[PDB]
Amino acid sequence: VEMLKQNQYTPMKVEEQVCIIFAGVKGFLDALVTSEVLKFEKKFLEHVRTNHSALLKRIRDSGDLSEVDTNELNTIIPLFIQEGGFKLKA
Amino acid sequence: LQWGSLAERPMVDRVMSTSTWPVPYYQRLFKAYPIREKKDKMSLLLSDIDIDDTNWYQAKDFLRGSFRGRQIVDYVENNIASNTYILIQQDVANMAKAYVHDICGYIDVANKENVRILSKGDLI
Amino acid sequence: KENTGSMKKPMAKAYEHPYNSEHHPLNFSAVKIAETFHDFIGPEQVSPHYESFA
Amino acid sequence: QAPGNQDKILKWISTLSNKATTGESRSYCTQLSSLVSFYNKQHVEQIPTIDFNEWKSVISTQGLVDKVKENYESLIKEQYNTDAISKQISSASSKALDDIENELSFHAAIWLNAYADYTMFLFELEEYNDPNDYLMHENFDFFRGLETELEELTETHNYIPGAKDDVNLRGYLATQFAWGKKVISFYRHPADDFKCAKATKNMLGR
Amino acid sequence: KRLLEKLNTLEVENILKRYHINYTQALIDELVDWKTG
Amino acid sequence: THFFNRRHSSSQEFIRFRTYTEVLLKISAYNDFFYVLNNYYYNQKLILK
Amino acid sequence: SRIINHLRGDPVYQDNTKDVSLRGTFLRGKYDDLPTMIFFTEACDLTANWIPFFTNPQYDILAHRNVWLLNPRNFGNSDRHPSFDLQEMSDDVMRFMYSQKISMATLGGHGIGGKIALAVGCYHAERVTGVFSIDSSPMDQRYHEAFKEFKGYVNALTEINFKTWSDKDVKVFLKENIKDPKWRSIFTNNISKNAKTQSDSFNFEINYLNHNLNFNKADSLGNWAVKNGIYTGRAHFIFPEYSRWVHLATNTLPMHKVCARVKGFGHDIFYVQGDENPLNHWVYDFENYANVVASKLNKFLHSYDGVHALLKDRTEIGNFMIPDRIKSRNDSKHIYGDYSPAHLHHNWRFNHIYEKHDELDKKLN
Amino acid sequence: GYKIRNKSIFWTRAGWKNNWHPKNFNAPRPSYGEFTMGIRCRNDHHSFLRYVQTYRNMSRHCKQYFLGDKQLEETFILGLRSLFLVPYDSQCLTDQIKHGGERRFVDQLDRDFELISYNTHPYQLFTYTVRNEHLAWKNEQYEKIQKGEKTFEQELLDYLDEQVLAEKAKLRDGQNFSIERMTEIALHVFRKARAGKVRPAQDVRGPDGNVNDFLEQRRPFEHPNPTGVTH
Amino acid sequence: LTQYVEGQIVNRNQLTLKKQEDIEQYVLKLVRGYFRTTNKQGLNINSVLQDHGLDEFDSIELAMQVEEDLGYVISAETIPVLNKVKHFVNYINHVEQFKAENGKAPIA
Ligand SMILES: CCCCCCCCCCCCCCCCCC(=O)OC[C@H](COP(=O)([O-])OCC(O)COP(=O)([O-])OC[C@@H](COC(=O)CCCCCCCCCCCCCCCCC)OC(=O)CCCCCCCCCCCCCCCCC)OC(=O)CCCCCCCCCCCCCCCCC
Ligand SMILES: CCCCCCCCCCCCCCCCCC(=O)OC[C@H](COP(=O)([O-])OCC[N+](C)(C)C)OC(=O)CCCCCCCCCCCCCCCCC
Repeated sequence: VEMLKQNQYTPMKVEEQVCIIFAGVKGFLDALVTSEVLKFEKKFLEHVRTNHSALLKRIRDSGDLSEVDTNELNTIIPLFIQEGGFKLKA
Repeated sequence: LQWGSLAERPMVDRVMSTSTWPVPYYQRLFKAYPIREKKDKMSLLLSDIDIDDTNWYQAKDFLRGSFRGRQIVDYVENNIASNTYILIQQDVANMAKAYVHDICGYIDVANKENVRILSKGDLI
Repeated sequence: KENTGSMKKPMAKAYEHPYNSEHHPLNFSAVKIAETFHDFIGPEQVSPHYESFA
Repeated sequence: QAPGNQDKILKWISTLSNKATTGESRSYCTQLSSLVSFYNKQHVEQIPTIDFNEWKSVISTQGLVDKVKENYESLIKEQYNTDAISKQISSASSKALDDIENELSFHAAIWLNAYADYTMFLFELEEYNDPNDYLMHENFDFFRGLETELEELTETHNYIPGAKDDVNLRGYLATQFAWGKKVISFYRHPADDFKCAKATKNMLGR
Repeated sequence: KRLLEKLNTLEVENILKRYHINYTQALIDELVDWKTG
Repeated sequence: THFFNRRHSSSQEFIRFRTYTEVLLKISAYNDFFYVLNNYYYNQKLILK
Repeated sequence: SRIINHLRGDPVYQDNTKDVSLRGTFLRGKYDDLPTMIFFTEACDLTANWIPFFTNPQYDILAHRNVWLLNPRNFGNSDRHPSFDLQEMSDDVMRFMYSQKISMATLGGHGIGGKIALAVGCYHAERVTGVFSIDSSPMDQRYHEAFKEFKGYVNALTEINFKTWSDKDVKVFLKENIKDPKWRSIFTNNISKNAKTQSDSFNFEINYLNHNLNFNKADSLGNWAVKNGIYTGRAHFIFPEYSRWVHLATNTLPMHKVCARVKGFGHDIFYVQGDENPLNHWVYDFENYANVVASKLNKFLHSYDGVHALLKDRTEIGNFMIPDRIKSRNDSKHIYGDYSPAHLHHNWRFNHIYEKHDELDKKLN
Repeated sequence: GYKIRNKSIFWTRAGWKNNWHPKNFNAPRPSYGEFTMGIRCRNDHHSFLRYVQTYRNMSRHCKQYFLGDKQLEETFILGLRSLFLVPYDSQCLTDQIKHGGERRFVDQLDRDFELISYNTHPYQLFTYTVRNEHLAWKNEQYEKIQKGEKTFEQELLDYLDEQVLAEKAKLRDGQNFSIERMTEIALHVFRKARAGKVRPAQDVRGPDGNVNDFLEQRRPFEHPNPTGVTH
Repeated sequence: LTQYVEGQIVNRNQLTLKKQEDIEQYVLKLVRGYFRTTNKQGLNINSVLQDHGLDEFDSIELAMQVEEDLGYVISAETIPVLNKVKHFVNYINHVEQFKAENGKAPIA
């Protein structure tokens, strides 16, 4: 619920949504506090666009989430949450 | 000098004997020790002793036998803030600091090159 | 650089006690008495035979 | 280049981070990880080719399309000089790195000396077999130093067995069924006598 | 739990058991696929 | 008692501390193999990596 | 691949007990020239189960000797013959050693295998350097409860008819008739399907074996006959503290009764500290039992095996002189005195190491 | 291999593993001033300073016979501290000893010093013997180096450095030349070198590479068995 | 007045400081000379010897060395209070003042 919220005049790209929506169902968002989930979305997407640029290209061109992307994505989402400064106490 | 074959072991381990009938009845009670000499063999008391001061004192003795080792000793005993020479690593704090302070220093190297290449001429 | 290393001259000898020897040890223990004892009774008398003497 | 060139770099950082326990160490590990990802970020945008002839033909200002081409090509020739940077980073690394380069070396030399102690013991132990079939003075020669310790006890008249041993296991084995089960007190000498005596208003010092 | 307890009462499988190594179902699948593949 | 305790009384849940004799033997009674092993480990790992 | 090399063959039923060939796995040693070890597995038990024991870096047994994990007759891939006479089964090993060009070998065994190993030293001692027996003793075990179960299971296995019985009918038969988990697993893996899936059968001869056990007479494997004699060489025995096969109370005396050089408990006979568990017979499964067996095995191979009787250890080779009996040498002008006995190379017969070193010795002079 | 099975092995009437205050009938009891006329006791508060001066003496009186050997003075200090640190690091609760562990240990060290003042303490005679054997081996190395000759220790180091190169030139699949692998290579050389001392290397065969040495041998005519009969 | 040094008899020399700057330098040179001292360059006038790998028994060896270099006779009651570099500097001054006023060495 906190993830689906969106501000006004702020559309999101389809590929970016897949990443955020993915982290939610997998349960990784359960670690950080709810009030920090909305800002985590912005920071996570920005972190991906800079460092993980090839990942976004495959999801865009092929339009499918391959297993290689799942392992990479499944590994960075728990990692990033520990990297950024968030309230890890659920 | 001669070393033989690395693969082969000493001939003692390879040389064997076999028994036959009749057999001597006598059972050896003790090992013969006619001459009391056990030189060049280290004591077996030095078996399960934990780390202590003798480890860093003997380390310096062997390090001082090398050129690179003499530098380590002099630098460690003078330029390391430690309350003891028994160094025990249980965290990588001191190790990460030295890496971020070094790998980061080499940042801006590419942006510096871009300045020269881009300041060379104006596309227009 | 390592091959160019050298070795310092060590001391010639340490102190030699004028009243301790290997045969006449100054201090006492049961270890030296054991050596003198087994020299008296001699080493194990190993028999090469297939049956006992008795 | 793009694929597999960063797999090894991830194992090094993972082990480095797993060893971190204190929060301060975890923080510097995060900083280090960012720098690695920053330097290792891949750039793939399909640099497009420019066909100045096509633009020159359709429409363009006289002298412009040609001026852009000759000037564009000049900068394309300029490229990074990887050779120069490769040498400086290899000769001298840094100050802080030298501090731990020499610290971790002495640290390892301390624990390599202990590894050699344990190794050489198991090496000498191959010549030791059947402790129960050695003579008294031959066993003491394997464990060189016990005779010296045994002499010190005798010369100081510490002839109470196990007095200077913190764990007199031999004394516990001999008293498993003893009346008034007790072991000798630590560092007890057969000559020390701490007996006291007092006189009170009552008899027998009571 | 009740129905499970009530119901309670392969070459790669044997070779690994000889080495007394704990093997997961996933590992068994890859080894079988590795041979066939 | 001295022979048995000095060879069988140590345990892993406690620290065994070095004695005077064990200090002199390690530092001033080491053999050639011990001297070679330490320098062998030092040169390979600390110098030649 | 290289370290593991098991010769492949088909069992052949033999009318003559001398035309019997043994087959098994060979484990190559780390070093070029090492003496060989021949190890016999428990009856009806797989040789493969012992491979991780002999190929463990922690133990490092191959650093000492090359290992032949060999199957006795009527077991595994070796030839088949109804007789189980230890003298006949011992001659089989001597032919194997000849065909494989082995002058003399170290013998080992587990359980009944230990008996077979010790029997070879009793009948062929001049070509056996030592014996290492694990949870066995040279004793009549016909009336031990552990043996009866094994004797009982083998009899139940005679009821199954693979032609008519289906795969499921077999699995149900084993679980109900065989309670011991290990024996059950051992027997299952011994079942094999011949080429062309003609039918399934046991790798071991179930008929010849059951008759040996069911008859329960001197030729039975549980029995140790006085005919086997005495073993003159080095022997080391290792068995669990609480073992159904070897009871510490009285089952140690047969060792002294059969092995002349056995000194006794603590020197050549040891027990592994352990709890009461019927599975302790299989030491290779439990690390605690195995680590002790391996250490004792490496000590036997390194210092005691292939060492002259009157010498304590291998350390005494070349420095301890044995007394000589008078009028024991052909030379009449011989001054009798103490001598160090000759210890020969492990395969001096099938090599020319003596002829080669004799030449090198002349070049010195 | 073998563990003590009796769970009550470390039991005493005073508690578990109590070697500081064994239970005895005449137990310590308090004293009251108002009711105490006179007392005879030897306990005092002088053990601390006696623990300090005893160290200074045992150190200074042992250095008289070290001949200025700095490496020996520093080694002896480490050994002297191990002797004074026993009460501070032992499992025994030295602060709960029957009648004062401080006085007990100080009086014990005084008996060691008395022997040290006469240069008759077995630790002293053991240090002299150990050191002389060490310097004889170091001087042997020096005499061989001044002649440009190679020491037996350097020959091993060079032989081990080249073996590492041979073993890692074939270790391409992996690249972790563990300390375990480096060790077994050195031990294998040591075992062959150890056996070489008693049986030196005559030919290309190497140290202890002759089978004929292990054939039947006899004592020389000039050195027969002096201790027993031969036949 | 002679002592063995690496097997050779050498005449021992005694020092007379009588100046504050010379004392601070001697103690540091003394403490830096001890093989147990850590962070020898991090050692200053306000350095706690405990922070440099030194215990009560090491302060004795240091005091024993002060007697060798200066000729003092330090009592056992004074040694256990020397736990900082500042302490050696002030004790050395107190001894020089005592001998300059009382004309004799302090009670040993
Ligand atoms: C003018 C003419 C006059 C002179 C004529 C010339 C005649 C001279 C006579 C010389 C004869 C030849 C000498 C040969 C050697 C000595 C004799 C001998 O048997 O040695 C082999 C005999 C064992 O033979 P072995 O096969 O070579 O040993 C194999 C195993 O190692 C052994 O141990 P194991 O357990 O592994 O194996 C089995 C073991 C099992 O049996 C035993 O081991 C025996 C157990 C004894 C030890 C138990 C503890 C007691 C000893 C404690 C020590 C106390 C004495 C020292 C303390 C005081 C200090 C002096 O041995 C046996 O098989 C049975 C024992 C032999 C048969 C019984 C013999 C009994 C008498 C022997 C002792 C003498 C007692 C004093 C009598 C003299 C009276 C003044 O050695 C001994 O056991 C001890 C020998 C000591 C004998 C001293 C007396 C010498 C005089 C001999 C005369 C004949 C005896 C007269 C006594 C008659 C009483 C009935
Ligand atoms: C032949 C060679 C010569 C041999 C010489 C003598 C060998 C002596 C062997 C050692 C045993 C000595 C006995 C000491 C008593 C030990 C038992 C004990 O402490 O009591 C605890 C006992 C037993 O406690 P317990 O708990 O340990 O055992 C209980 C026993 N069960 C389990 C059966 C209930 O309890 C007490 O507290 C009783 C206290 C009174 C003890 C009486 C001691 C009298 C002797 C002391 C004076 C001797 C000095 C002589 C000096 C002569 C000078 C010239």
